[PDB]
Amino acid sequence: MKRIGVLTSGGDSPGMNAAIRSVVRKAIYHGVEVYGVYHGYAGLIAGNIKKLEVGDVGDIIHRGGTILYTARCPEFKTEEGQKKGIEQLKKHGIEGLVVIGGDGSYQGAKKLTEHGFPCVGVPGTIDNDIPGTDFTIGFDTALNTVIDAIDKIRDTATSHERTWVIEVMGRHAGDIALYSGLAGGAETILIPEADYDMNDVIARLKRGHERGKKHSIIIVAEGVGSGVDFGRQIQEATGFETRVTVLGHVQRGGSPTAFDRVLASRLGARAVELLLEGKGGRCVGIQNNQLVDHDIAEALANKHTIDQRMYALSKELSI
Amino acid sequence: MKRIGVLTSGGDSPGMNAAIRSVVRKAIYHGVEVYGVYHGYAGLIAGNIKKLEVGDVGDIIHRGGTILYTARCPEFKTEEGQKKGIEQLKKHGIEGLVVIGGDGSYQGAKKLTEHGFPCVGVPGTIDNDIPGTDFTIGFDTALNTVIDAIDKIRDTATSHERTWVIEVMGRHAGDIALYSGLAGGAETILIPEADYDMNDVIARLKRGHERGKKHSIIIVAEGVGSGVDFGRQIQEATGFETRVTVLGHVQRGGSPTAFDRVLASRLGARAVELLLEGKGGRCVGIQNNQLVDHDIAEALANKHTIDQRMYALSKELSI
Amino acid sequence: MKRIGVLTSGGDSPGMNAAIRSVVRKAIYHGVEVYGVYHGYAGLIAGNIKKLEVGDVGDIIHRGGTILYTARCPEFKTEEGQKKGIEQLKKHGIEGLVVIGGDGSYQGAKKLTEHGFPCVGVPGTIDNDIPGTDFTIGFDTALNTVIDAIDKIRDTATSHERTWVIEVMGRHAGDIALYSGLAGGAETILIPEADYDMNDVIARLKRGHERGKKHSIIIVAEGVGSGVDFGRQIQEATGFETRVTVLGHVQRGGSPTAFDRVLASRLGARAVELLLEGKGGRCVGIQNNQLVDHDIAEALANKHTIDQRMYALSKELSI
Amino acid sequence: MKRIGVLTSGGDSPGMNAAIRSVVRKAIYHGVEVYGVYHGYAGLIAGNIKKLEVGDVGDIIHRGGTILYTARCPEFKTEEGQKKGIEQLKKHGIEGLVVIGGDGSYQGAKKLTEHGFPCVGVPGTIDNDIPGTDFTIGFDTALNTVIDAIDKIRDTATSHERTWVIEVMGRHAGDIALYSGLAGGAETILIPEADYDMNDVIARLKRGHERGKKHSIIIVAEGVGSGVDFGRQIQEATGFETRVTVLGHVQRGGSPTAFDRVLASRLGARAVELLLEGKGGRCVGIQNNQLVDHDIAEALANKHTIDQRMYALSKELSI
Ligand SMILES: O=P(O)(O)OC[C@H]1O[C@](O)(CO)[C@@H](O)[C@@H]1O
Ligand SMILES: O=P(O)(O)OC[C@H]1O[C@](O)(CO)[C@@H](O)[C@@H]1O
Ligand SMILES: O=P(O)(O)OC[C@H]1O[C@](O)(CO)[C@@H](O)[C@@H]1O
Ligand SMILES: O=P(O)(O)OC[C@H]1O[C@](O)(CO)[C@@H](O)[C@@H]1O
Repeated sequence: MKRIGVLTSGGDSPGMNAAIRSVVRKAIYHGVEVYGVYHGYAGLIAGNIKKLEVGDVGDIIHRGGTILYTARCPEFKTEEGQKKGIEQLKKHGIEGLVVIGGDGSYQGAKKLTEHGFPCVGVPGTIDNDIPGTDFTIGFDTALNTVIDAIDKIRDTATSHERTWVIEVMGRHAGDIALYSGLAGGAETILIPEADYDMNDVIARLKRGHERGKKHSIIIVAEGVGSGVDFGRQIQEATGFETRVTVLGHVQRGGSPTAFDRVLASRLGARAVELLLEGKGGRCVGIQNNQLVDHDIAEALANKHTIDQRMYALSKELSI
Repeated sequence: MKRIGVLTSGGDSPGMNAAIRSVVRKAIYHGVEVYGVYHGYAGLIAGNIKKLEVGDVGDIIHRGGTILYTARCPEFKTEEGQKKGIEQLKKHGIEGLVVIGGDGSYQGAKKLTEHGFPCVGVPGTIDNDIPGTDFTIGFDTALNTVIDAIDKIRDTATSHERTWVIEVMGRHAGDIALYSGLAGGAETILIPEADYDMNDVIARLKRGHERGKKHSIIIVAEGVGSGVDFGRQIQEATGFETRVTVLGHVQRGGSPTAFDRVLASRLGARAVELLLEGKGGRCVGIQNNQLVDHDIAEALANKHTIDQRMYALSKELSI
Repeated sequence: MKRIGVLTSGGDSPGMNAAIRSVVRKAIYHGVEVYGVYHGYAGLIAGNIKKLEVGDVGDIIHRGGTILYTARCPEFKTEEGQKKGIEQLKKHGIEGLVVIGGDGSYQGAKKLTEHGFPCVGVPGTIDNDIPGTDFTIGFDTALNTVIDAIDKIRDTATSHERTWVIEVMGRHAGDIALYSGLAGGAETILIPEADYDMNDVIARLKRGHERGKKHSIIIVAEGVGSGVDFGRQIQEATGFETRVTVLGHVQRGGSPTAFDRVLASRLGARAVELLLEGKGGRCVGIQNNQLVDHDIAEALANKHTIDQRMYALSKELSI
Repeated sequence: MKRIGVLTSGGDSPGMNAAIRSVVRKAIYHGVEVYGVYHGYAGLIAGNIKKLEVGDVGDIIHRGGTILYTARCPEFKTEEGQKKGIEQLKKHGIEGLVVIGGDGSYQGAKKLTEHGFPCVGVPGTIDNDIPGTDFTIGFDTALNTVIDAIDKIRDTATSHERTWVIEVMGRHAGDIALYSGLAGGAETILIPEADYDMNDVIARLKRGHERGKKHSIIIVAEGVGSGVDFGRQIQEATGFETRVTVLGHVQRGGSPTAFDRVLASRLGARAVELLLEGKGGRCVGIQNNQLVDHDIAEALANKHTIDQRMYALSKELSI
């Protein structure tokens, strides 16, 4: 290919920029031009495409968000829509396209491909739940943002011997919850992937109470409910003072950590490769510490599961 | 003196441990024994006191919160209950008490003195609302956890061209906001110290939209309502995709920044200084960049304010 | 005043931006086109002056360094160059100027006022060695970067019961060293503004090591010597395991801390007000929590000096 | 088994405590009571033991260093010492043992075993230079600590157009330097695992300084020489002012990132499981995101290497 493109759709996440720079340079290294697609798919259809000069991506490897922006486009859900984009692409000479974002980005990746247009997806989401990859760009950066709050909230959670409930993110996934909570010495972690009996969860609270430790920290994935509620439920069931904190989009910003800047660069570059190599309709990820690339279709077919043994661990490591 | 105790009442802030250490150290440097009145005034009644050794308050200078704990206590706001207070101090041979906390702690220091117990107060609250001190221990730290969150949020707020409403603490004061907002370059800071107007805001909030900047950050001093409400408000009035984030208690925990460590050590050291110099019914606080002494009563009679000129600058600079 | 300029000369410092931002924004608020001279006075000669828009300075309030770039240039010390300087100044129609940077620039700020051209200076530097202000842009940020490192070191030093000697910057000034350790928890702070007897330093580390603390953090202001040397002299006299760590320009960068961003804003805005209020040859700064402004003359006549009362403190809380 | 011991030998790293934590909790949860051996093998020999109460490992899962302490100890390399230890252990009813640390401690791990003693390894070191694992407790934290420093240096390096050299640790391994550079975006990384023509290097820099790449950052693993040398050496041949910073031991301290807490917890209790699951003379680790365990012997017999692909990747993403 002579020139390819890059766009980021879905919720932004820390590291996408790394991935952007990776893609841009790695491409520029093989003497390929990279055009930037602004405002995710929406801009694709709108025809928002500016040539990305090597100058543009240097100096942002350490930045949160996406210099390319990312919107939500409904039009890009219909033939007539995808087509109007597949043309705007050709309009500028573009021959392939790199997509960085959530699983919704893949839907387009696939369709766009089913129309005879080379598209690879790079997993970029703090939720850590795109299939075909153990981690996603932004996960370590969110997990670290969270455990960092769990640490600050633990200082004061101890000071007033209060019981705490942090509300994380990762929608229908318990990853930012599990990994995080474990990482924080969370007395209990509530995630989708596994069942929890709110009664027992309140029994141990009373138990671990007698044991001397009056401050407890409950980590709840927003996927299984709402901290706010769980808060009141615990305060009334027990009697222990209680506060509730919903971190928020803070789990979406900030400069990315080591692991995410690397992963972003390795995957981002591993995408430019699959295109120039002819392959299309592929998604790049990392499994068992190894760069893998799958079929967006057979890839989405799978489910997102967590390591139950970890949820288990976190249970035995807090009594 | 011979023996002097220390306690932390009210909401814990970053820098108390620092101030504690500075007391436990400054006093020992004068052969004065100290004591920990644990769990705020709750212990001063319960008799939860202990001896503090220089090896105890050492290595805790960087820790958020208070080792001595804190908790509310109504029995003390009375008299019949505060009588067991002076006694739990007598029986132990304590002569002077160093109080660290909010405007509410000062009370248990204004009454104890008017009872024959030298008491000194040390501003330890993130709100920055204590009278008789430009800055209270914890402020700069909290004030920093806030801007460190504004920075992650502007990330995801810039990538999605969204409008934001940040809910910052500080109860009835607008310091944690006016400052952070200004620091984090917000487009609008709403504090109880100044009359705003959603009509004037939504007017400027829009001009900036069409002008060029499609994302805005709105810091709201939790003392003017809720963010959620302004969120849903900004939303309905503009159609603008909006989100709200309530940082919350994270602003209370964390490792104190440099400025609180230095202040918590200077104030806990100027406080102990008085419990020796004799006068024991005062409270310390850095005023005009100088350590000053104040009559717990002649100071608490004052009202905390903000630098209008500073708020007026947030107006000019942000537009 | 209808079109002022803004350049930065000297070592960059986390904050210079919050200020450039503040300068421009403020200026525009008053209808005064703002141009930026790149690479300090050096560029002023070259005529490296470009117009600045409110957009240019949008989203840099939280970045370190100076987007305006900085650089040395002896030229501007010889009036032959100063002559070439006023040239580029009126060549582009620049009436007034705002110098951000170390004191090495102040000199050039005064001179320009003599050639009949406005010139206000903004104290920007991590050393905190500019007369006329208690704090300079970059101090608190740098002052922080350090303590973050002492916290880190303290861990590795503790587990290995080792004696350490960190080396902070600040030229001939001791500020960075002083506030660092004090908040850092150092046992010794060697600064230029105070005398020390290495014999005493050993006498302490050798007495403390005999007691409970089997590790210490010796902060050494780069201005008095080199940590690599005291680290040698110390591991010789005491025979204690020792390591020396020299914090580099990691102190020169980072993202301005709360206190810093604000100060920069305040000092930068007030910088524009002066130029317009017809003043000149002055220089803003903060003294006694008040926004002051002196003449670049009567100021430099004064001399920067740490607060001994704090050093003696740094010594007392140690023992 | 009813009683086991845990010890930290070798250079401390962030996460060791978190790892201690699980080895203590996982034990308690299984009835086994765990005795903590302070000061590594040196402490074993001296008989420094103490029962680890469940409340001891409480609130340390976010701390650096090792609550246990570490030291180097030749006496254990001799036959006289290994016998002194087998004796001290069997004196306090110790049946198995937990050893966390570098490849050094692994030795004694394998020793104690031959002398009939169940010991399990746990990769603890920021070097990531230990065999039988893709990662070691500390790598990640040191990895960010490095990239955070590179982000600051990039600021001043940029403001002044300075070519920079950063000397990172890792003894003989190039892991820290590889990932750091790759993730900090170093224009050139130098390591022990791959040759480098210090000529080509210069050549590239000489080409960038012309292509607006007026500033670069070189990462030198310490096991490839001193950055101070390469520093002056680059300045000499090119002429661009250069600066060198040796992060020193700030790479060893500070609180551990999310990952390291997850890995340590996972590994610790995984070691504990082996002591009970009747194993021994083995070492746990994480290869290909799988908690596998190996024999301390055949494992140490193996060698450590880096991923050439990354280095190559690091050379393309930089020009
Ligand atoms: O406000 P938004 O943009 O819809 O994002 C909320 C959701 O998106 C994410 O931020 C990313 O998927 C999730 O963590 C969360 O459930
Ligand atoms: O949950 P609590 O105990 O009311 O504490 C939160 C409140 O207290 C403070 O932390 C201190 O006054 C405020 O900032 C805040 O409004
Ligand atoms: O980065 P340079 O140009 O070598 O200068 C180092 C000196 O400049 C400063 O960064 C600022 O004065 C000092 O801290 C230090 O002594
Ligand atoms: O001065 P020390 O404590 O021996 O440490 C230097 C070596 O130890 C480590 O800190 C840990 O192995 C390495 O980074 C380095 O090679």
